[PDB]
This record gives sequence, C-alpha cells and structure tokens, in this order.
Amino acid sequence: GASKLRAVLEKLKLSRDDISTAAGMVKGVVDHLLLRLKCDSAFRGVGLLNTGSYYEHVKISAPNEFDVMFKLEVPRIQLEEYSNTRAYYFVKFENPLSQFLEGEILSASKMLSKFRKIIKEEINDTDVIMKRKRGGSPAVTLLISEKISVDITLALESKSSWPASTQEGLRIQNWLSAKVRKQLRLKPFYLVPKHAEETWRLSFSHIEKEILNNHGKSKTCCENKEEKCCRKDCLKLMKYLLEQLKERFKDKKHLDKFSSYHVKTAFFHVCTQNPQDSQWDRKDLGLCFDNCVTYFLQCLRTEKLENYFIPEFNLFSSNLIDKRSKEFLTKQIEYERNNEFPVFD
Ligand SMILES: Cc1ccc(-c2cc(C(=O)O)c3[nH]c(CN4CCN(Cc5ccccc5)CC4)nc3c2)c(Cl)c1
Ligand SMILES: [Zn+2]
Repeated sequence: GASKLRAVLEKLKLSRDDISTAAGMVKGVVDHLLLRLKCDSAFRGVGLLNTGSYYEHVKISAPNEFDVMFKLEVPRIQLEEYSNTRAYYFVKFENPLSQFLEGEILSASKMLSKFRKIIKEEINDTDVIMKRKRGGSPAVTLLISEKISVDITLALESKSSWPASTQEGLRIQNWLSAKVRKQLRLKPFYLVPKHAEETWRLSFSHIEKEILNNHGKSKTCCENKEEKCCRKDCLKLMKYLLEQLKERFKDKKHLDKFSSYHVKTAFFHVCTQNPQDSQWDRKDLGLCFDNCVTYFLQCLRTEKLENYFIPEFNLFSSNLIDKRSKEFLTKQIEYERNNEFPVFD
C-alpha cells in the first residue's frame, strides 16, 4: 500500500459522486435520438444497451465524457471470419437490415452513413453539435453545450453461441470458476463497425460490469470488513495512469493508439495470473498496483497483449501499433514508477 494512491482514488470518487446535471442533458438527447430512429424503416428495432445506469464513461477523470451504445438485434446471423483476423467478420443472412445488403454481406459503411444522416438532422431540431471526427467506432461524437461530450456506437446483437475464435478466451476458471465461465458464455455478443472493408468486430464490453460486480474467488469478496480487496482500485489507477500520460503528451501523437481498453485487458490478465483474493489485499494496494504496472510494461516490451476473449488477436502487434509508440509509453511508465508516480499528484 501507498498513501498517495488512496488520495488519487479519493479525488476520483468525489468527481464521480458530486451533483451533476450532465447525465440528464445526455438522457434528453439520447431519448430524443431513439424516438427519431425507431420511426426509420431500418433502425425501428433500435434499443439502448443498459437502459438504466449512469450512462457509462470512457474516462475515470472526465465526468463530462459519456459512452453510449445503440444495439440492433440480429437473429439468424451468419458470420464469416475475414482474412484469418479472428476478431473481424463479414455479416451474412424479409428483415429491416436487408436494405443495407451489398449482395450477401451487410454494409456497415452504408448503415453508419444513414445513422449519421438521421442524427445530423435531429442535432438542429439546448445546443448539440456533431464533432467533425470520422471513424466507424464510435459512429458519432456529440458536444452538448461546451463541456459535455457523448460517444454513440451502433452495434449488432447476437444471441447465438460465441464464435470459435473465443473457445480459449475468458480464462477465468481458476479465479471465478468453470461454472461462472459457462454462465457468461450463455450471454449475447456484439458486432461493431471497424476495419481489420465491410467487416464488423466482435465485442464483449458488456461482460466487464458482470465480472467487476462479482470479481472475487470468494463469493463474499468486498461484502464484509475481513474481505476487502483492491482489484477495482488497481483498475481505476491503471486507467488514470494512461489517461494522465495521454493528456501530458496530447501535442505529440505517440500515445494516440493506446486506450483504456488496453489497460482493462492487461488488468484482467493480471486477475487470471493472481486468482486468489489474498493476492489482492486492500493493505497491499502498492504492491498490487505494482504487479499491474509491471505486467503492462512486459506487454509493451514483448509487443504482446491478447484480446481477453480472442487469444490469437494481439492488440499490441506491430501491424496495429508500431514499436516506437510502444517504446515511448514503456519509457514514460518506467519514469512514473521510478519517481513515486508524479502524474497522480
Ligand atoms: C473480463 C473482461 C470483460 C470485458 C472486457 C472488455 C471487452 C471489450 C470488447 O470490445 O470486447 C471492450 N471494449 C471496451 C471499450 N468500449 C468502448 C465503446 N463502448 C461502447 C458502449 C457504451 C455503452 C454501453 C455499451 C457499450 C464500450 C467500451 N472496453 C472493453 C472491455 C475485458 Cl477487456 C475484460
Ligand atoms: Zn473484492
């Protein structure tokens, strides 16, 4: 444990907890968008994923940045792995999405261009302007007033068994048990637009809250005084460590490809590595956060960070992130641990 780390966590808790109208402004915009979308022939079956919450945030230090998902149920889906990528698929199949068919394969580009057209129109009809940024996921980014920012992703939902590329993924059997792994694999999966082309990426982002809210080997982890663990605290600190380094070097482009997602992935790989709750004692926050920082550094150096669900998908391959960018971050983190983590004060 370290006192500095707890002070950072106390600051992050107060920004998250204090009175804010922001969620209300976002709910207003989202509820309005959903109504204009449910009238469209193609987006009629659109539903907000997790209709009840605090809307989900991409940043632990930014209370004004929101992350939202609109899902479309896609029964009787045929998936085809593109170029042996393990995570990117062609979507094959009347139905409402038959309009976006280009032969047999579903067009994401055309679906996103339509989704954008409808949102861009609703923006004019409280001031909400669509941020100029263009990319498949998030499909849309809105700036509400001056401070509030909302990412909106359009995703396809499938209730069929997870694709074969996931068979060895979610290696939680020595931590959460074989019984829990089997229960989670019965949950749906998502397909989001992203190029490896008219390819969709497999997404399991919805599995995170399931694990975070029931994260111990003991069924009573964090339910009493005797069983207080630091797993959630280590993830918040790992995320905050990346966010602060990204902010510091925003004028350069060396940390542009790194995201909270990479930090989450490496963190859950440490959970598999250290499955016992005794390896996560609240008193050992310092050493636990150190095990996290060390593992992430090893990922950067070896250029290896497997998708937690798709083991043959390396998020740190040279083709996705060049070595110079990795070596830059490796140098910045190594500086932070050798200087009592200055980004935290
Ligand atoms: C044990 C475990 C479980 C889950 C994950 C996981 C996996 C994925 C994945 O893609 O498989 C993730 N992706 C991202 C970033 N996304 C940005 C866009 N958001 C849209 C949204 C917004 C609101 C409501 C739904 C959706 C969701 C969060 N964190 C992810 C985390 C990991 Cl690592 C380990
Ligand atoms: Zn716990």
